[PDB]
Amino acid sequence: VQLVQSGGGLVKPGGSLRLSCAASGFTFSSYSMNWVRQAPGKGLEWVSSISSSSSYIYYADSVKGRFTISRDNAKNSLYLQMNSLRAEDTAVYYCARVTDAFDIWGQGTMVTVSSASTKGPSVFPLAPSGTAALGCLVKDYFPEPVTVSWNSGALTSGVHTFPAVLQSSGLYSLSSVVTVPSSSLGTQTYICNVNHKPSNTKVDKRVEPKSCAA
Amino acid sequence: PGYRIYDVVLSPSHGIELSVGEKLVLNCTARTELNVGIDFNWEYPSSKHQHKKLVNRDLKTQSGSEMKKFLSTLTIDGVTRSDQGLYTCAASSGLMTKKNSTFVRVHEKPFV
Amino acid sequence: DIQMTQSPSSVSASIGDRVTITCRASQGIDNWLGWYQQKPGKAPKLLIYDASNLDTGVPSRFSGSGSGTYFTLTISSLQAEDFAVYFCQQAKAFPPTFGGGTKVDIKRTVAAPSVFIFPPSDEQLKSGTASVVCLLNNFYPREAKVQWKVDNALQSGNSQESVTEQDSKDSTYSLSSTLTLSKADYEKHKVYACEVTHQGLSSPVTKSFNRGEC
Repeated sequence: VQLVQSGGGLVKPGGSLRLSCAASGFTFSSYSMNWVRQAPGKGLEWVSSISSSSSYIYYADSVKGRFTISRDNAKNSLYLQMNSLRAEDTAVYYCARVTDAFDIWGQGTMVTVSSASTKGPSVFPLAPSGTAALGCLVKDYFPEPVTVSWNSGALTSGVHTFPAVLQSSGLYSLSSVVTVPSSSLGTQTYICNVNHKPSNTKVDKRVEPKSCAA
Repeated sequence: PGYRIYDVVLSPSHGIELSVGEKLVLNCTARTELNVGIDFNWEYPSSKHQHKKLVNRDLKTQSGSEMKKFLSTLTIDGVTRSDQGLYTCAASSGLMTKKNSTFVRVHEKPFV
Repeated sequence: DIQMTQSPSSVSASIGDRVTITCRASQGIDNWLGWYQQKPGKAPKLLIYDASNLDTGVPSRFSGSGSGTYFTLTISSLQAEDFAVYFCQQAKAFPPTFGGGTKVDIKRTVAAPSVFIFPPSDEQLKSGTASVVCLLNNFYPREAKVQWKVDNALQSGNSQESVTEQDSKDSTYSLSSTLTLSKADYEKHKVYACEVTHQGLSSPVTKSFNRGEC
């Protein structure tokens, strides 16, 4: 009993992607196979269904007249040709066998839909005014992911790198902060090292203590 | 509302004992709700025959109250010792799948 | 169609407690319900179907009950593996709907958040946009409310929250609210406040600043 997915990834609006889900360990040509998706921080959304010999199909209203579910029982695989894509289709997609419920699931392939091109972040400082908090705002990059380390690994305790947030502009943005003893602010320097490998962008931003601006 | 399946029953349910060379007849009966379609699938030990030669093609359907019936029948006219094994019927309707099984015996001896 | 909503939003429990979760439907589905477990970075696994029928492999400590529109799931004793999100499911009429999800997490004493505010940097303001960040550091439970106030004017739609996973050391969360205004918009207003409500505070706390002051 096993389902193994493939495909997915990046795609611009209106483009096309095909997800393949290869079944293994049971009689594939007997059970009703399905598709279910899940967006970032969202509930599970059922997308499509299909019978054993492909004679019956159902789609979720949202994806009607867009995605095409089909199967090849000779190859023991389930497919989902996704066309006419949207940014709202950006989600993690799971194939799944259905007996009395969704008993088997594929590992899941993330499909991200956005018209943005490759861009590096703009690193802005989050200056501090018992302990004191400071950080960096890694803003406006694409695609995922970025990496943020403080003093090139010299500082780790109290560090909080947040998850990236997809902005209305289409680009991502994340903050990375760290709470420290406020007595050290005068002597100890703090440099957040940011690296975005897709754009080949390495940045070393020093955050300085500032009473002003507030 | 219904796309749910009640059950999948086989007939003869038990004691399927055949002598080498005898008409095998199984009746897979799928009970579903009104707004439901069904798609059958038969697994069996032999590899001599085809699916379209043994399992029925025709549409056996019935409706009543808030339920329905779908019937499919695998029929091996004159069997061999290789045809002995576990036969499984699997009903499929997209949102739900239910199956059922029964063992068919083949004794090496003639038929009356 | 049908709407499935779970209760509560999230449940706190330590190792040994008897956890209970509820799922309610907009209309009747007799007893054709599902229950799924999902952990951070994995596909959901089926725990229970048909109200109270456990799937082959599921521990006996899990147990479901209820019928009609009302349903319930229960864990007799909790273990390190059980810390995860739990969804309900409906299979009566198409489309099959899912529940919002209830994240069972590690319980601890009510710790207050260290609130910090960060004005938009002078480096950022030179490029026609401003991002005011508000850090909520190390609290429990995760139920936290954030209210922005520019010149005592409540902001909504222009802000975006982001929260990290629970930290293994102290079992506490961090959160970052990011208000976004244009340079023009930001430059007009004087006062910027970040009001935060939480269980570990006798009353709402506000960390505010005035544009430019030292």
